[PDB]
Amino acid sequence: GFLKLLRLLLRRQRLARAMDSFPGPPTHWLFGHALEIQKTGSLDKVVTWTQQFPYAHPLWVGQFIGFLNIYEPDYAKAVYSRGDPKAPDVYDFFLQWIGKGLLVLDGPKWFQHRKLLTPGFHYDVLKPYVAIFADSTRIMLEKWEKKACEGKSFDIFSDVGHMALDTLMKCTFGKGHRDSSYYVAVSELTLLMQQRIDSFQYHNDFIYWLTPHGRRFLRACRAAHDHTDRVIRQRKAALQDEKEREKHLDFLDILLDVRGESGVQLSDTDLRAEVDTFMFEGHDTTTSGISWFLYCMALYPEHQQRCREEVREILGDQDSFQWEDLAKMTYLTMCMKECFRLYPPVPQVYRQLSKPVSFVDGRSLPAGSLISLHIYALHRNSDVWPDPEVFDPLRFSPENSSGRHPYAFIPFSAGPRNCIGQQFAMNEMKVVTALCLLRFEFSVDPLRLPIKLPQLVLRSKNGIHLYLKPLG
Ligand code: HEM
Ligand SMILES: CCCCCCCC
Repeated sequence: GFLKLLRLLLRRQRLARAMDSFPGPPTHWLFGHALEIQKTGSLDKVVTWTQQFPYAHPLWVGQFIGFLNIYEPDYAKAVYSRGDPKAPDVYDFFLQWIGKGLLVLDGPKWFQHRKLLTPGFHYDVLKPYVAIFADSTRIMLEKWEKKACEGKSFDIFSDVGHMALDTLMKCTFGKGHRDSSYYVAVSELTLLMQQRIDSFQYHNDFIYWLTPHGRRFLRACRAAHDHTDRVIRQRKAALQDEKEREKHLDFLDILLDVRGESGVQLSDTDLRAEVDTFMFEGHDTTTSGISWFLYCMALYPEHQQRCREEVREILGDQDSFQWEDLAKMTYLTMCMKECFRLYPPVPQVYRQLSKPVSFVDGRSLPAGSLISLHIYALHRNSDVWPDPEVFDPLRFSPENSSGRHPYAFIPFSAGPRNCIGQQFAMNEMKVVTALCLLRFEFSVDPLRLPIKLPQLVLRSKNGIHLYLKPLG
């Protein structure tokens, strides 16, 4: 016991000593910066800090843990190109929920899984998914036409979430109620876990699970685990009749190691972790992305009208979009990237340096130091983006992006730990969002504007309330 107290106090002095090269905002004697972080709009407060301290600034939860918040393309590249492990202080809070899956793994075992699961987001696996996206969206759009003609605005986030979760499971988990029960549990898990990240008194494992906060997290963990245990058994059992006919495997079948070709033999815990992991990752983010996009289309009726007639032309007289049609959606894509710049679905990720790093401006950090990549501020950096807060899709035209720094716009991160599902996501969001524009015209609700709420992914304190006009 005495050993551990000392272990921590030295680590904090170390972390502090390594960022003395980095000025930053004032620290409360107990809370560090937590009182600023916990305020509504703290993302914009970090953006102002960005302009007062260039490249990076220290960031403390509560006097024991301090990160170097980084928000500059060279600083990002210096760190996120290399593959240092995920910050244990943050990602260990995943353990009771998603465990040591791909997101949290740190080393040669991560590369094994990454090598195993990358096939499965290859475009030959994703080509059939286009039909499924279209079907899932048509169900959601059927409900929205009833809501629209009621004349009231309504929150689209939960509806998109239920559609995202359903399409994920039809595409990658074998699916051909209790699902809603899972959806509500993710909400609790991400809410609670985000609050744990921001609340230093909840950091210690032993203490945390004596608190109502931690117990509530554990009840949601069980709720999540029941869901993924059912998904696994349902598939294992469905492969008694249909194994011959499927044999380019989808994600869950790869894990189940049909054909014995994977040759890595996953444990039951490792299998359940990856299912847990990709079940959070493959729906929560695209829910945020799609929802925030449709809001952007409402905020800027010129841009969505352009997107609408673009996809209207691409579709023509087809029944549904084909995988080949997704490339033609060049203007939809640029509006989407500009949405993700301002409304990045994952605002903040973290690493713990395994090796020292030296930055472009001369400063450096030793191994063991904690990094906080602030994608939100990075995407609003005034030294990189003229008129940062302005929404201009033409920033991502072929001309204006030709010589842009590679780590300037990284909503899917970058490097060896980049998003594995990026092309899954991009394909899904383009199909969903294109069919949304062919079917409705979206407009703000001036009384109920969204307020940004970090919740691991980017959510809104009050949903995304929109008015929908049906279309011929
Ligand atoms: C799983 C999964 C990973 C981890 C890959 C690995 O560790 O090999 C992943 C990564 C990311 C990251 C980096 C996370 C970090 O730095 O801690 C970001 C920022 C991000 C963002 C988005 N992702 Fe993702 N992603 C994983 C899974 C998925 C899936 C699953 C099928 C989809 C779909 C997807 C989509 C998106 C997305 C879409 C709007 C954003 C933003 N990710 N991912
Ligand atoms: C610390 C938040 C990590 C969220 C990553 C989600 C990847 C889809």
